[PDB]
Amino acid sequence: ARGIVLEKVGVEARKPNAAVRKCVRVQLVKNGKVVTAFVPYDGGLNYINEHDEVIIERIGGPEGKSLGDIPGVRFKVVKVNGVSLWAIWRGKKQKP
Amino acid sequence: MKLGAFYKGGDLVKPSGGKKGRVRKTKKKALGGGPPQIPKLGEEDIRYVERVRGGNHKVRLRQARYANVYIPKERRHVKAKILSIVSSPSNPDYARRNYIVKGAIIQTEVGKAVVTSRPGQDGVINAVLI
Amino acid sequence: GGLKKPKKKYLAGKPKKIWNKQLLLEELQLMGEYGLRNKKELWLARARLKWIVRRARALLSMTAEERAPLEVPFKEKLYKMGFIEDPNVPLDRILSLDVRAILERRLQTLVFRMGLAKSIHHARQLVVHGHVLVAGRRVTSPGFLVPRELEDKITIE
Amino acid sequence: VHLRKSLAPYWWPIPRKAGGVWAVRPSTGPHSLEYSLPLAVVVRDVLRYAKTLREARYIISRGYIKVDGVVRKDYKFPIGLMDVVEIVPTGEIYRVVPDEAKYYDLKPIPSSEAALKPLRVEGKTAVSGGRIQLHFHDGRNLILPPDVGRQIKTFDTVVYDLENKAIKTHLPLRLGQLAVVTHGGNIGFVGQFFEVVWTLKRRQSVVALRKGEEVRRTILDYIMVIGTEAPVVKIS
RNA sequence: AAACCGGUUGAUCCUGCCGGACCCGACCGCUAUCGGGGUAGGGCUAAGCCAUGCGAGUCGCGCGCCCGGGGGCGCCCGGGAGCGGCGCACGGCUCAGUAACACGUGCCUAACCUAACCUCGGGAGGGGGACACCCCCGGGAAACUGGGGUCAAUCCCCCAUAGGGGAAGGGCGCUGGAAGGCCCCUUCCCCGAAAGGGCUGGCGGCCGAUCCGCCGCCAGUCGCCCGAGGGUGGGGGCACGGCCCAUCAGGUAGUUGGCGGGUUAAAGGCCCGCCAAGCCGAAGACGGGUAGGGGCGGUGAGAGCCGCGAGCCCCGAGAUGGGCACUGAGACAAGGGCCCAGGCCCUACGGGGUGCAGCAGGCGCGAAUACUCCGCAAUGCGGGCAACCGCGACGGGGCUACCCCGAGUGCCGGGCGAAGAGCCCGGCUUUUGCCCGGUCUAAAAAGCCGGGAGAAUAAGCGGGGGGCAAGUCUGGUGUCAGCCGCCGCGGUAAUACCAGCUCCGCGAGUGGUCGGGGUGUUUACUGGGCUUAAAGCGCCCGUAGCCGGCCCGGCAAGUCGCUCCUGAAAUCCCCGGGCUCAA
Ligand SMILES: [Mg+2]
Ligand SMILES: [Mg+2]
Ligand SMILES: [Mg+2]
Ligand SMILES: [Mg+2]
Ligand SMILES: [Mg+2]
Ligand SMILES: [Mg+2]
Ligand SMILES: [Mg+2]
Ligand SMILES: [Mg+2]
Ligand SMILES: [Mg+2]
Ligand SMILES: [Mg+2]
Ligand SMILES: [Mg+2]
Ligand SMILES: [Mg+2]
Ligand SMILES: [Mg+2]
Ligand SMILES: [Mg+2]
Ligand SMILES: [Mg+2]
Ligand SMILES: [Mg+2]
Ligand SMILES: [Mg+2]
Ligand SMILES: [Mg+2]
Ligand SMILES: [Mg+2]
Ligand SMILES: [Mg+2]
Ligand SMILES: [Mg+2]
Ligand SMILES: [Mg+2]
Ligand SMILES: [Mg+2]
Ligand SMILES: [Mg+2]
Ligand SMILES: [Mg+2]
Ligand SMILES: [Mg+2]
Ligand SMILES: [Mg+2]
Ligand SMILES: [Mg+2]
Ligand SMILES: [Mg+2]
Ligand SMILES: [Mg+2]
Ligand SMILES: [Mg+2]
Ligand SMILES: [Mg+2]
Ligand SMILES: [Mg+2]
Repeated sequence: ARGIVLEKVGVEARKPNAAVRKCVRVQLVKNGKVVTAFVPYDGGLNYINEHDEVIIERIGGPEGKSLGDIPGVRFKVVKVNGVSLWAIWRGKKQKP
Repeated sequence: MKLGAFYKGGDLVKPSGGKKGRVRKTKKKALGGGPPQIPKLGEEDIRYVERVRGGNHKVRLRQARYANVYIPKERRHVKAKILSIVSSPSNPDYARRNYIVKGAIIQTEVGKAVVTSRPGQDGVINAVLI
Repeated sequence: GGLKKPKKKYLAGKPKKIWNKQLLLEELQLMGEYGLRNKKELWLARARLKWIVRRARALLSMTAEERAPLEVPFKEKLYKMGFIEDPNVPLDRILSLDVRAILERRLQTLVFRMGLAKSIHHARQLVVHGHVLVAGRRVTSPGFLVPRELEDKITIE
Repeated sequence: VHLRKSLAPYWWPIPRKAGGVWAVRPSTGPHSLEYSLPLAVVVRDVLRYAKTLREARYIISRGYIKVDGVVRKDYKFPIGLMDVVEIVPTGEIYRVVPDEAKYYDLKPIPSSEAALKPLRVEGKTAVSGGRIQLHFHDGRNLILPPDVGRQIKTFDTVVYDLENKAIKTHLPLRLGQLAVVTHGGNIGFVGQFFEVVWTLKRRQSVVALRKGEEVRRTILDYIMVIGTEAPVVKIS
């Protein structure tokens, strides 16, 4: 689904691990619901801004629920402004 | 005639009394019906020929004055005149409004007769004396 | 409400567990000897091999009366393709048929096994460029499964 | 009115998939749609005289094809069982006969038996004047006086003169005659009538045919009597 | 290939879930040379709104008129605006309504209609009229439309006869399993045909170059009317089969039936007058939810599960929402009509149009989508005697990582390199890319055949701690950043992160998220479990249901065997053949 980034928020990894997984808060265009979406990759949060359309997609993990050490997050960002985040992170394209 | 105002299609009710939906939104013209055309007692006979399904024709008696009364006891046919409608067993409102239907009694010149044809469909009043 | 569309014909020979060491070793040998392009060609050979064996399995399970009209013609058709050597073997003898017997019928292999080329990859290149005439006609598909009677007609340009 | 190629009859001698999405539809002639083949299909497929539909229509449009003594210039005319097809400029004659493989075949016949057609009586009706009307397997009719039409029961085969509009020979349906199966799985078989299980509906009676000693069974509806040990006209 | 592997423990045997590996479907990321086959593409999203164009005509052998060229016998040919006939109810699209005689299978209409067409029997006599195009004028912005004059018909109408309908009485007779049917007889009432028209040739007659016809006959051919049957299409009826929920248990009152009527082409509470209280329901009514049905499709070794049950074929329904009619054989009619609701458009303000769920196309929505292209040559259809005409049906190509199939991105030897990649040397080939010719194609394109230069023009995607094939190599960070389907790493010496090198899997593909199947004997019919892991109602009486002793005789319902009529085509399995093999 599509969405608009509102605020870059950070969730903490579960107890045995120690880290601040950097996600973002998104509002879905088709519903208006607000979801927390995980921004993957090293430095991937730096390619995200406020008020940019991002394509929101499931994070994987068991049964469509959250992933391993990230608590209570079901989505991850795949596209930012119509270009794939992996493409920007790999340098194969640049953000528009 | 085939008129949707007199639609002869099936009900929307099951034998259990429950309601069922409409498989077809429109009323088919093939399942259409028509208004009654049974003749009324009048001072002259007026016949109307009607085109029906398949380019066929049906004779309609708009206004009835004579009846082809037949005497069983004599085996003669007389084109007697009609004076009044005595009684209509199917519905008294036919006799009350001077409308001739099959099975109705008529006080003809020769006497009484029971109408033996469907005057809205046959187009003539065949009568048998009582 | 379902529309039929074609499916891959090499799936029957494809292994559902590709990440086996001994499986990887055996298949890598087969591609080397016969000079195949990818594992799809190797699996396509096995899919043919599964047909010959599964068909022979079912004919065994058929009754003696039912098996009779199809028994000899099935073995005869196997003989003419060059997969088998005796068209009069017992039916259970076909069950132990091996995938190399199908790979030998490839047109690329026959060009190499007939001494018409320097290497198996050269013989593939010969067929690809159109220097191999099968009964006077250019047959440019190296995976062509030549039957028995056509084998003696293979020439170079 | 159209006829999709999928909805064409199964026995027609045309490819099922390859071709257009359409098939030539017979024009309600003297047969049934399930058991008739249009004239343009015969000229293009069964005789191969035309390579396209326009060429087949051109050949038919010249009146070159005669069907049962009448020149048919309609390319959608239906042809069926026991019909006599004659090609005028070549002089060849065929009788569409029940075939064991093609289900219906164009067999060449001698010129003498070209005017003759064997018709199976499908029923009789009483018409005005007290005369009797006979209905045959291809819808053809023939009005007869009441006494002559009394002795021709249903399923009797009569050899009809197309040239005189008369009855040459009447073949009653009795046990022990030569019959040809004209519909169903056992089509093309000719054998002796030697067994019947008369059901409540006579058209559904079980009948058996023998040819020494292959025995086939059908219903009484699906067999035409072609005479005694010698078939009256060439069918095979 | 009828398969397991990881994880709860200090260790162990279980239970039981969750994960990995596979196939297919949708969307998306990175990458992308060529060809062949295929009924792939706004379906899974709004049946949301639409600029523009194209999307059903044909017939001069039904008819008169006008115009141009030609010729004398009686006209020839081309063209125009029309009348008229037939068709436009087929074809194309989409999936809102529908849990229903909608759909499927098997049967009926003895309760029905049907233009075109086929066959048999019969018929074609007499007499009239009007309206277009046109001419003289218009009105109006336009849409459309008025008056007078005037030539025809296969245009419309009347008269006759045939024929047809009803009511009633009789019958030998026919069909058929069975007559409220057909046929014949009698009585009355009632309705009520036709185009002998066109063409061709022959004959004769009338007439005249201001006519180029009219009349009688004959034959050939194409037509017209009636009766019967067939054919096709359609209306209607029946038996059975196929979703979920009881946190839905009573529902129904024209409701169920009877009698008499109306209407219909035709049976029926279809509708109406009267009479009764019946009808449905725990063998699940009623209510709610979801859904077009089937052929079929995906998956699995199978039983089975699921619907990707979108695309192709058959049936159904619909044409902005809701209704109602004209014509017609057939519509209550997607590019016809009228009314209401809700929009929009042009206008000269008096009016007039329109709703793309047609083919392109635009906006909108959405994660998500093609050309405002070519041809009626193939396949068919409507019209025509024919010739032929028309057709966004259909065919052709364009675009598109649509499905399947066949290939290339070099081959041989040598050295350096590592046995690798790569570099260089020597020789070879041109699939392929490029240029040209023939063939093909409606025409192109592609394909095929042949010719020229040339190694020359062409590889990515995901991974290396286990599952699971691949690095305890190196640099960087230092429980931070990052990874991670699960297990689990990272807090200084990281085989798990960021990088280099290297290797692994598959390869014109390879990945990510979803959905189905397998996984899974975690739905258990095959084939699970219930002392303690989840799981025996606290106990009992019993309705439906399910399950039930022995022997003898009968039937043959189930059941078993054979055969027949069937279960559309496509799809599926086997066999043969044809495209170079393949698809
Ligand atoms: Mg977890
Ligand atoms: Mg299994
Ligand atoms: Mg432990
Ligand atoms: Mg699982
Ligand atoms: Mg749509
Ligand atoms: Mg004509
Ligand atoms: Mg004209
Ligand atoms: Mg017209
Ligand atoms: Mg249609
Ligand atoms: Mg006037
Ligand atoms: Mg007429
Ligand atoms: Mg009658
Ligand atoms: Mg008259
Ligand atoms: Mg006239
Ligand atoms: Mg009635
Ligand atoms: Mg009712
Ligand atoms: Mg489509
Ligand atoms: Mg509406
Ligand atoms: Mg409409
Ligand atoms: Mg619309
Ligand atoms: Mg054409
Ligand atoms: Mg391929
Ligand atoms: Mg070395
Ligand atoms: Mg070309
Ligand atoms: Mg890499
Ligand atoms: Mg690494
Ligand atoms: Mg390993
Ligand atoms: Mg890893
Ligand atoms: Mg269990
Ligand atoms: Mg207890
Ligand atoms: Mg309890
Ligand atoms: Mg009890
Ligand atoms: Mg039984």
